[PDB]
Amino acid sequence: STGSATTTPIDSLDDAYITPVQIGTPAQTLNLDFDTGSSDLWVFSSETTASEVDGQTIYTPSKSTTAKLLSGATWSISYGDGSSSSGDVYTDTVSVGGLTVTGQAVESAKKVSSSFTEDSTIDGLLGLAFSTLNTVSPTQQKTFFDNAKASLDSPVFTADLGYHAPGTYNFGFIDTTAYTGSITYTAVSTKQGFWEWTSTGYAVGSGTFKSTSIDGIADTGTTLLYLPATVVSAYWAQVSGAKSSSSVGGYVFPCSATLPSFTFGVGSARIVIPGDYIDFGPISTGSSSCFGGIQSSAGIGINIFGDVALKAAFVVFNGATTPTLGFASK
Ligand SMILES: Cc1ccccc1CC(N)=O
Ligand code: NA
Repeated sequence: STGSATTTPIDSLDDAYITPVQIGTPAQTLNLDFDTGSSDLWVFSSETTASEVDGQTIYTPSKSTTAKLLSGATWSISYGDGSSSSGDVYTDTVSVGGLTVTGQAVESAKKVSSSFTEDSTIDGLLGLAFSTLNTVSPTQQKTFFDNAKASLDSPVFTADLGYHAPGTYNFGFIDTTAYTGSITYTAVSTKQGFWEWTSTGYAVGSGTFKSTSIDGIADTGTTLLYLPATVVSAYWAQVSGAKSSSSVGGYVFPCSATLPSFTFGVGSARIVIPGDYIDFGPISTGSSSCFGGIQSSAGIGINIFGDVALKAAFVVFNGATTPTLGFASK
């Protein structure tokens, strides 16, 4: 089997991407944030505290003939940005892009933090990291990918995110029309439950490539590129008037600037992030200070190849017995 779904920016900055997901019978379509940095499929629901819902579409398990309470199971998650949700668990039929899983754990939110409530465009998350991170207790549950894997034509999914445009998530096949050149595969460590890999180095603009190992995660649910402070300083040093602002919470630059590209290594291959991808616009409405898309990881504990980086590539998440990542230009 295979599946193929379009993923769409939630706003003009590509702050996140939503993908329609069918849950239940008859189908209830919710727009979920596909997140390769977490492992819970959770949704706004008929159980979510009413004051914490503001425009989301909700899953109502009582309207699904295939929903079953997973008796005694609870979940609770906290994300890198300080956001959180928790609740109880149903099993139900879940379909993405024509690929169906029966008996998928659907984590129904009873509580969500303010950041979720304030985003009407995101009805929940679909985690695509390793199932060892799933938070369901007392019986840990599998991701949609892990449940689909044995049925897929190939045990893979691919992320092809757009710059200010829709893109695609495919399951079970590699669309050879979706990228240019060849795919370079690189080793993955699953020790922390992430798609963790080692970049071979970087370049700023037309500058020389610096060969250096940068260990980080491929995380579709993180907007920006978070790298070591040395790398980030070297990038922003090439932008007149850029500075790190403690008041704003990262590097800002004059909105009059033209940003250089950023290149990262994948083995002997190179992925180029155009400068425009690194512009996240005014820090507040009407400001002439703009927020940068490359930020320091120093206060995180891990480097994160988030959407800024991933949207510059066709990315293969190879879930074979020994997982690997693949990157191609596009
Ligand atoms: C949308 C999302 C994804 C991962 C973590 C947290 C969020 C909420 C946010 N807007 O900061
Ligand atoms: Na921000």
